[PDB]
This record gives sequence, structure tokens and C-alpha cells, in this order.
Amino acid sequence: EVVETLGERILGRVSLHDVYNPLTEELILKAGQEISEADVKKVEAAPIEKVEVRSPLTCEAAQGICAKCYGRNLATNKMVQRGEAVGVVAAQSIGEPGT
Amino acid sequence: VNEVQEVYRLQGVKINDKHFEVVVRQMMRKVQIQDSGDTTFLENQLVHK
Amino acid sequence: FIIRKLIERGIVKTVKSAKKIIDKKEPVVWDILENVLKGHPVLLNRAPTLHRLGIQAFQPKLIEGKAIRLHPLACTAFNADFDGDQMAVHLPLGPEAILEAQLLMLASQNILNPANGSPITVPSQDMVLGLYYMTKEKRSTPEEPVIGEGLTFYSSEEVEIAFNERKVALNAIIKVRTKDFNEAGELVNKIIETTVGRVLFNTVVPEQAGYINTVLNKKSLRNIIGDILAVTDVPTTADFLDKIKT
Amino acid sequence: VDTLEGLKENVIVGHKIPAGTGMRDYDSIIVGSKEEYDEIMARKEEFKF
Amino acid sequence: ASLKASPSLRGVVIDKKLFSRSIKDKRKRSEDKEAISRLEMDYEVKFQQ
Amino acid sequence: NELTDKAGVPRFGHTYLYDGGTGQRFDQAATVGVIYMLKLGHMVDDKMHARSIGPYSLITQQPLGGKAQFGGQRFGEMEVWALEAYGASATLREILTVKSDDVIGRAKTYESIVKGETMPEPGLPESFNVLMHELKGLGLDIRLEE
Amino acid sequence: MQDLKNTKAPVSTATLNRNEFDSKTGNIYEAISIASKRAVQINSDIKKELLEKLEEFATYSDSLEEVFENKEQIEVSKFYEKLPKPHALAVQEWLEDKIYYRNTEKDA
Amino acid sequence: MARIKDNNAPKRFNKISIGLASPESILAESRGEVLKPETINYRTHKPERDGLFCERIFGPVKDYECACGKYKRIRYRGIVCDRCGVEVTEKKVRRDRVG
Amino acid sequence: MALLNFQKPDKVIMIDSTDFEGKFEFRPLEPGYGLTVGNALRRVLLSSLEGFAITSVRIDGVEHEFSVVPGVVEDVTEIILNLKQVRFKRQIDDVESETVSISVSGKEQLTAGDFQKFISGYQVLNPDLVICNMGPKVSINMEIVIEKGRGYVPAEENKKSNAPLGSIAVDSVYTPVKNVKYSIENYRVEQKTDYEKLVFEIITDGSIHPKDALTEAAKVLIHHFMLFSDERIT
Amino acid sequence: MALLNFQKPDKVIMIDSTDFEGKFEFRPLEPGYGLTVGNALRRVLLSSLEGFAITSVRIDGVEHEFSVVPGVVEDVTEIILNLKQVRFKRQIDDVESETVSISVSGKEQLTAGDFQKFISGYQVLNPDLVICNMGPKVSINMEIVIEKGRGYVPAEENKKSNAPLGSIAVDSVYTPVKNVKYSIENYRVEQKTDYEKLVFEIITDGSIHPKDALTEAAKVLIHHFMLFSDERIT
Ligand SMILES: [Mg+2]
Ligand SMILES: [Zn+2]
Repeated sequence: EVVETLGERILGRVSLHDVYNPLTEELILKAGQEISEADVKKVEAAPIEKVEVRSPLTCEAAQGICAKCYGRNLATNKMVQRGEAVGVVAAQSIGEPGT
Repeated sequence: VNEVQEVYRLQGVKINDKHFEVVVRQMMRKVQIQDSGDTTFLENQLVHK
Repeated sequence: FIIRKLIERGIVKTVKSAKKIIDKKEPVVWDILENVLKGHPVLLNRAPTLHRLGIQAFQPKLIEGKAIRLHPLACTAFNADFDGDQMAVHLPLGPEAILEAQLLMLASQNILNPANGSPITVPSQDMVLGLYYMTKEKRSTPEEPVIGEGLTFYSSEEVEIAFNERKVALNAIIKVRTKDFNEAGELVNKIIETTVGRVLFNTVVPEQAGYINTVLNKKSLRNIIGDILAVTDVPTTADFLDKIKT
Repeated sequence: VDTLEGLKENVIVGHKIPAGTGMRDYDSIIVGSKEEYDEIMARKEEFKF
Repeated sequence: ASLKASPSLRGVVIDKKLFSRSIKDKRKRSEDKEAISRLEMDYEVKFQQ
Repeated sequence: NELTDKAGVPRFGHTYLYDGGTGQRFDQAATVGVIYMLKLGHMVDDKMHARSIGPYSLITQQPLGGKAQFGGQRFGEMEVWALEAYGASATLREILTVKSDDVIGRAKTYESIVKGETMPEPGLPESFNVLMHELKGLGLDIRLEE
Repeated sequence: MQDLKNTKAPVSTATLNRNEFDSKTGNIYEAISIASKRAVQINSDIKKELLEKLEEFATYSDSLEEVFENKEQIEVSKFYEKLPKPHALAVQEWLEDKIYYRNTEKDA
Repeated sequence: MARIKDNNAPKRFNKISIGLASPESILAESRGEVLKPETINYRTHKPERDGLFCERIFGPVKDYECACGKYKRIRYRGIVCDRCGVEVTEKKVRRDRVG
Repeated sequence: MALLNFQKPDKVIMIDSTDFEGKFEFRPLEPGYGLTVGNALRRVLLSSLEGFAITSVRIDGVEHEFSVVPGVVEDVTEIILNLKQVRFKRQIDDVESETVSISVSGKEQLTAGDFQKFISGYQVLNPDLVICNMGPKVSINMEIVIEKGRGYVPAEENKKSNAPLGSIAVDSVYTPVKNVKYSIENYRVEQKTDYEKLVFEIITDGSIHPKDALTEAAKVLIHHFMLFSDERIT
Repeated sequence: MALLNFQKPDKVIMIDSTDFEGKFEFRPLEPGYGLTVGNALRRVLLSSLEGFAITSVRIDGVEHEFSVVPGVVEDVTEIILNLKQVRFKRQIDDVESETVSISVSGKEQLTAGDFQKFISGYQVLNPDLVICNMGPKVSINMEIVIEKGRGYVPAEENKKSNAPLGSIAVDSVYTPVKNVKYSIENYRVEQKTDYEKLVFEIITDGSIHPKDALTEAAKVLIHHFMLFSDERIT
């Protein structure tokens, strides 16, 4: 049973490849463009089940990560900006519900 | 990522996968040497990639 | 800062005299402090600081008593109840520190949880109970009639007029002509069957979010705040939060 | 030899952390009133002509 | 070296106490001997009663 | 129930109340009665404490701790983590250097606030020098280089 | 010196839209840096102006213990007290595109 | 009055280096040798000569005053003594002078 | 003598005011008086104040509410909702009940002001209100009834035996007052940050000015409280 | 002219009233006006009425409040708490304060009525209140200060910088009105069975008769609402 929807898991990330609708053949997801809510709605209405997104696990920045590699700043619901201490935010977010 | 997220999901805690991905990336920045070769590195040495 | 204003006003010329005047608790001290406070937020912190929302910038005002007054909507961020909890106040000094407080730490900016992106400044307890009580429908039965059931209103204005004159009940089911999305996403006037409390709740909901026709619980409120923040900006969401809290 | 690149070293030493507003490329920004700069450059152009 | 109230103490003085060691002087020593003799006599009077 | 019926009190204490500021009766009845209430020894008089400047330590050159000592609040590790997460370099810097242990810096900042001038440039904290002296006392050659 | 009698900057703190604030630079941290530097400059200018105003009402009273109530000095200080703070003025300047900034390292 | 504005701004640095400390460096940085296991005299409660609290090695205890109290006030900066050899400087030098 | 230690307010400050909306300020008020004054004024203003509205509409070619009028985009319900917004002001004194017969043709939009040429005892305050949208060769004929009432009266309570046959009962917003609100902020006097500051807001349809509504409500309250005088108690 | 159809009430009718309790009726009232009139009057009655109380006490042989009088069963804290409950009423016009010296001996109980001999400008309404219990040979020479005010003034605001040694500032409660109750009943005028009758029950401490308490509350409300006139709006 679907516990987490694909739309809830690809929201805010960055589409790695130009993804076309297999039926009607339009460019739904653009390479290097953040998946907004409109893209989520388009994908949920299209026959797409796996989306290849850029993740911190696979960014080649020399020091740290960078904005496209990461995705969306969940505190502001916009693209993450340069200088964000995303590591401390990640650690605090994981550790807060530990209690 | 999935195994750590399952523990939080079993109690209704919503955390984005980006945080766990950042931590796991920090968990895999080193490699284990097995052939010394002609470099200054030595055997059984955990070195940054 | 009070010493600077005292010296500037010509009341005193030295620091020690200004300190003595401050310690004497004169009306001039409070007159200076009222304007000194403005534009100078303070960081409130409750320990343990599990996430970054444990430190938040608040614009202070002078109040009587010896207890810090904290906004209820921030409590969920601080994990703070009022059974004996204590908070710490830190005062930024430099202009860059004040700018960081006003633009990165202000509680009205910390609406979303950085962990998941969902709102964290969501109504809770008495606020949610009141909103639920206002937006729940009541059906008329022969034993207990509900005043003003089945009435049609040209706008939320007429609902407000009838409610203020005690001619329609808060939980009565009525029909109101208001703006709502169509199947194409455009806002068009239509007659919706709703409740008086829902109309009153929607008088503070931004028109870009359409019309909300559901009984308000915590989950629905969280989703609604997220949607309003998605369509509008942060200040509109903050005003909406304050209004629905009231 | 520690080069003081992370947040902890700069917290201990008391320097600006390399995150947020303390990034090293924000220390070389020269600001001023746009009107004053425009007036100064207009005067410079008038003197040059 | 005075004791000063902190800027939170507001109260009313209800009692004060001073405890001192008697100064050892020669005349005070003779007076103490006379007083201890008188007290001893009074206490043998109480003993006999 | 018997005692409330004998005392002219509604059962379960369910009574209709009237608002004092408006006069309208509340929509639903509310539980009203008499409760035994205690006053605990955690009084706001003993808890409130405010410090701008005060006594500092002679070792760490940092504000003392305690209302009796007129000390300052502790900005611990977690608070620094929150400040870093927000990205406040300036606030963290003021908390680290000029508000705690930059001996010259704090005096110059007080003077600058009183006189309205610009904020002083912070210097090396004194606790770092204590750390360096302990390291040198452990026989380590610690060198600060430009 | 800008007209301090007709400024539109808020007197107290307000919820400023970050998207408008960081639209020009693409980074709110950069905008905060620029605004803070402009705020320092504005504070210096305001201090100079206030000192010039106060030098007029420099009643030469040699006594120091007595408190002197000069109405004109109090009026001037009151006028400058209710003004928006220098960081607020810098923010208003930044939102109105009245701040000039440049990077020496990038321009070299 | 206000504090004396010390114009000696801290020397900015970008690195910290650590290593083994030579005996020569320890002697070169030191102001003297601690010769007695005393800290303060039990009869006068004053720092002992050549002890762990010596004012000859670690600095004066009083501000701008020497041990024997012959040279006093700011006029006599840098003059150690003819008698007690205790420099007339700020007592804060007791946080920087080593033995 | 009775009010000597009292922290009395200065006077009412009209901060912003139009013919439709108005906001007033009362300061400084002693603790507990902002609520008293604001609630009393709001209750008097939110009572069933007097005014004129439309009580019956009778459109030819229509016999029930859920019917289609030929050539008109909106149904009868929308026409009634629009007619409920027409605001009237008395012009000729001692005019209570009036019946208006209206025939409009050759227009793409039937508005409230088009009734003005047929209305004698009243004046339409909003002549730019779209009553209905009609087609090119569409002639609309309607008989409306303008009466005098108090507050908000629904259709059931507003049916009159003098209405012509075929009329539809209409809810009537007789009251001139659209909305009344108040807020009580904290006002500082000397070392007391606990004084009160009352901010009043009145929205009115335009028949009465907000300041006039405030003065009339205050007059009613004053007249009621004058009866508790020593000479007026037996 | 729209407010002329209002049903103006006749007057306030005193049904029963002693010097302590009183019952009044307000009739006829328009639907909804009994509530506003009654609540406003109740708030003003409970909040802003003047009365006389003790502000400071000095007992011979007593240095501060946390002490004991030799021979008296009660401490000085309990004596102060009993003195707070002594209610006074005016007997001579134009008196604002009075310092009373009382010397009582030979009685096993010191009561409030013992002060009437030494009081010239006031009357003690509760002479049976037990101030303290004393032995038959214990003499109390005390001195109280009776002043005028409204509401509750703590001891910190009654501390006089010129008061003699041993003076203890005492918390003052000035409110003369103890309880206000009001009910709204249905009142019938001719063919209308929807008018209102406001029934008031006022319990005071005896310093002010209930009728004059009602008149004073009405006067305060009237003074507040007169500021809403046209001439006082800017
Ligand atoms: Mg708690
Ligand atoms: Zn010497």
C-alpha cells in the first residue's frame, strides 16, 4: 500500500534528465529545474513511476554540496541558497524527534 | 537511508530524505587501501577519496 | 542605549549619572525605552535547543509584571508549555545582528519546519477547538431548531449582518454566493452550501486560496496554512495565522 | 597545520563562520548611496571632458 | 567591605543579631574572676536549696 | 449527587455562566465548583534576572553564572548550532567575542553604544588564550600564523 | 543625507517578504551584508547630523551634579528618536534600489 | 573615566600550527625559573620570591605598583626596581607571562 | 468631585473616514472601560436599526424561484440576491410603503439606477449595481416593493398581506450598519503600561455616516443612562 | 428621526432597598437593551466607586508588621488584615483624610466600634468586627489613617516618605459595592410581548446607598459617552 507518494518524494528536488510524458510527448520535467507543485501534479497525472533526481549522495562539489545538487530549502520552500549550513539543519532535523 | 527512515516512519515522524542523504554522504567519504603501490599511502589505510 | 539617549537629551553628561537615573526608575527612562525598543528584536531561547526554531527573534514591548509574554503559536516551536517553563533573552547589538534577527530569526518567518517543509506555526488546543466548533455543521431537528437554516446570501457581508443581528446560527447550513475555483482553475462566483462559521472563517482567508468548505481540525489547518503559503507570501500567511488564532 | 575552514574552528577562534552572512566573498563588498555614487561619477565625467 | 542588597531584595528588617567574643583584658580578667566567684556562690546557694 | 441536590447545586457542577465583559450566557454549560489550590515555591521574583554588564571570571574572563552572582545566561553548544543553521555569522560572532571574553572589545562596544559610533572589530577571545597557555604547559608548540 | 522627515521605512519590526528582499542578489545573506554596511554608513551620517543639531543648544553650564532640563535639546533628541533605525533605513533603501554595491575581488 | 584605548589590535591569523616543543623555545619564552614549591607565604599571604606566584617572573599583582611599593602610578611604566625587581605594569600580564 | 483620580479619555479621534467606513480612537481609558464602551456601542449599533429595503419582487413571466427568465443570463435567485443589495435613502418625509413598476428595454445591463426614474419616495444610493444581465432584444418588467423595517428580516417574517399576487418574498437588510468592530490595545501613561486604548470601526452602506452612527448610538446610550438619575428614580 | 420609534423606558423603580441591599427595575426596554444597560452598570459599579479605608497604622511598641504586641493574642499581620475590613461612611461633608488616635484598655476584645469615640468625621459600619483579642490589663495605643480612593491600592503606593517611625502602609480596598446581579425578563406593552424588564439587585457595604451607587455608575457612563458628541470628534 502506498505510504509515501512519489509526488511527496520528488517535490523540491532537481530533475536530472529531460523527462517526457510517455503518452502525449511533452517535456514535463526539465533538466536542472526544481520540481515545483505544478510538476508534481503533472507527474501524478502522467504514467511515471521512477524519477531520477540529483541527491547529495551524488554531487561532485569539491567542498560541501551546492544548490542544484541539494534541492529545495524546506524552511523557505524555495531553492537553497549559497552559504546555507544544510548539514547542521539536517542533523538537528534528524535528532529533534529522537526523544 | 531507508532503514533509518523506517524507524521514524513507524511513529509518524516526517523527515525529508535530504537530511539522511547528507549524513550518509558524510558517512562515505573515505576508502580503504589494499595495494600500496608507488604512492605515499600505506596499507590498510583509511584515506579520503 | 538609554544612557546614549539620556546624554543626547542633555539630562546628563556622564555615564554614572545616567546609570543612577536609570536605577531610580524615572518616567524619562520609560519614555526613552519605548522608542529604544522599536526595531531592536530580542532572541528568545528555551533549552534544550533541539532545532534552530529554539532561538527566535521577537520584537519586544514593555509590559507590567516580571514574566515574559510569549505568543502561543510559537510554543510548538519551543516545545514550551506554561507549567513553569523559563526562557532566556539575548540582545543583538550590531546592525547586522539586528538584520539577521529581523530577516532570518523572526518568528513570523519561521512558519515552516525545516525537517519536512510542512507548517509548524499551526493552531493547537483551544485555537483548534474553537475553529472546529465554529466550522462544524448543525442540522435542524424538530426538538432543537437551528435559526436561519436554508437561507441564501449574496455575499459574506449578508452572513455577517445576519449573524450580528442574531438571525442565523453559527452552525446553520446556508448557501452563499462567493468566489471559488472552477475546473479550469479560474476564480468564479458560485453558490456554495456551507456554514455561517465557515463564511466567517473565510472572511480572513486570502482570495487566492479559493473557498474552504471543511470542518477545521489540526490536519486540515496544517494543509490549509501550507496551501496559503504556497499561493501567497509569508506576511499574508502571518496575518492569516493571527486572525484565525483570534 | 589547521587552516580554519569549518564552522567549529571559527567558533573556537572567534572568527566569522563560513556560512550565512559570513562567507568570505562578502568581506570585499563596497556599498554606498546610489545617488551619491551617480553624482560623484557625473562630476568625474564632467572633469574629464 | 559592607554587605549590599542585590537589585532584587525588597523587604523589612525583622531581627538583627551580633555575636562577639569578649575581649581578654587584665581588668576584664579580674572582673571575670570576681563575677565567676559571685556566680559560683549563687550556684552553691541553688545547689543547697 | 445527594450533597449537590441538598445544596441547590446542579449535578456534576454543570452550570450556565455569563461573561463578565459582555454579559452573554456561554453557549454550553461549564463545570463549576470549589477546588483546593496550592501556591508552589517557584516564584517569578526568584526567577527573573537581567544583566547588561557585571562581574566576570578571573580565569576565563567570561560572565559569571547565577542571580546571586549577577551572572549572564549560557549560550551553549546547541544554541550555537541553531545560530549556525540560521546563518547568523554576526550574531554568533558578537556572542562569541564581544559579549563574553574579548576584554578590550566589550568595553569598546559599551563605549560605542553610549556614543553612537560604529561597533568595534572583535579580537581573540581570552578563553582561546587560556587554551593556548594550557597547551604550551603541556609542551606543545602552538603557533598562530598569518 | 536623505529626507528623514518623509521616510517610509517602518518604525518597528515588520514581516518583510524575503523574495523581494533577495531578488536583486539571489542570496538573502548577501542582501543582509549589503544592507548592514549601508546601515553603518547611515548611522554615521545620522550621528553627524545629530551632533551638528545639538551643538547649537550647547548651554555652557559648568555644574555637573545638577540635572539641566533644556527643552530644545530634548525636542531634537525626541525627533531623532522616533525615526526608523539605521538598519530599517538601509532595508528601505535596498528595497527601493537606492543602494550601490560592488565586489572588489570580482571586479579585479 | 573610560578605559584606556589600547591601540595594539590583535594580529589577525589564518592558521594554527602544532608540534613538539623544544627546551630552547620553552626557555626563550619564559621570564624566569620557579625555584620554590611555595605559592604564598603563610605569615604574610604575599607571593613568594622565586615561587609559583612570584612577581619577578609572572608580573605584578597590583595595577601600576611594584612589590616593595616604591614606584607607583602610570608615570613609572617599564621600570622594574632597584630592590624587588618587580616590573611596574598592568597586573593583566599575570595571564600571559610563563615560567 | 466624583471623578478626580479617574484617567479620563481626551476625545474621539476620527483617524480615517469615508461615507462608507470609519475608524475612531478613544484614549486613554481606565482598565475595564474599553470593553464597556465598545460593547455598549456595538450592541446599540448592531440592534435592529431603521432603514429601507426591497421586500417583494414580482417579475412577469416567472411563477416560482427556480425558473428561467427569457434572455437574462442569471436565474431568479441571482436577481433576488442582487436586488437585496440596493440601498435606499428617504427623500420625501412620511413615506413608508411604495410599489414601483419598472419596464426596461434596449440595454445590455439592468442596474439599480434604472429604477430611479420609477422610484419617487426614495433615492438609490448605489446606481451602479448590476441587477441583471439581459440580451439585446429583451424587455424586463418587474414590480418591486420598498418598505420600512428594522434590522435583518428573512422572507418568512417579511411576508405582507398587501403584496400583489405572484410576488416573491425577499430577505431584507433594513439596517444601515454593515459591520461594527472594536479592539482594545494597551496604552502607556507614565510608568503604567496597562491603560486602555479603544479602536472602533464602523462600515455602513452609505445612508448614514460612521461618525453620525457613533453619535446616535452614544445619544441612545446617554438617554438610557440618564433615567438612573436621582430625580428619575421613585 | 429613525430612532424615534424606540420605546423609551419610564424610570428606575425601587422595589425594596435597605441601606445595604437594593432591588430596582428598568422597564420597558427594547429587545437587547437590558443586557447592555445592565452589564455596563454592573462593570462600573464593581470597578469605579469611591469609598473610605485605612491606609496606614501605627501601634505603640510595634516597629514593623511582622511583630507581636505583648498581651495581644493576634499578631500585627492579623491585626492589619482585620483593619483592612473596617468599612467607613461619611458623617461630615468635605473631609478627605483623617488621622485617628485610639487608646483602648480594660476590655477583653478590641473591636471596630471602639474607634467611633475617637472618630469625628466618619461612621464605622461594622462595629462588631473583632480587630484583636486582648487581656483585661492590656492597653493598645494605636493610630490609623483613613483616606479616600477608588479600587484597590497596594501598600507600596500608600508608603509616605514623611510618615513617622513605626508606620505600616496597609493595603487599601475602597470598593463599596460587593455584589451586582441583573436579570432580563419578558415585559408586555399592549399587543407586543417582546419588550424587556431589567431587574437589578445590588449589595453594598453600607457606605453608599444602592440608589446613589446606581446614580454614580450612570453618571460615570454618561460622562464617558458624552465625549462621543460631534463637537468632541477631530
Ligand atoms: Mg513545562
Ligand atoms: Zn619595588
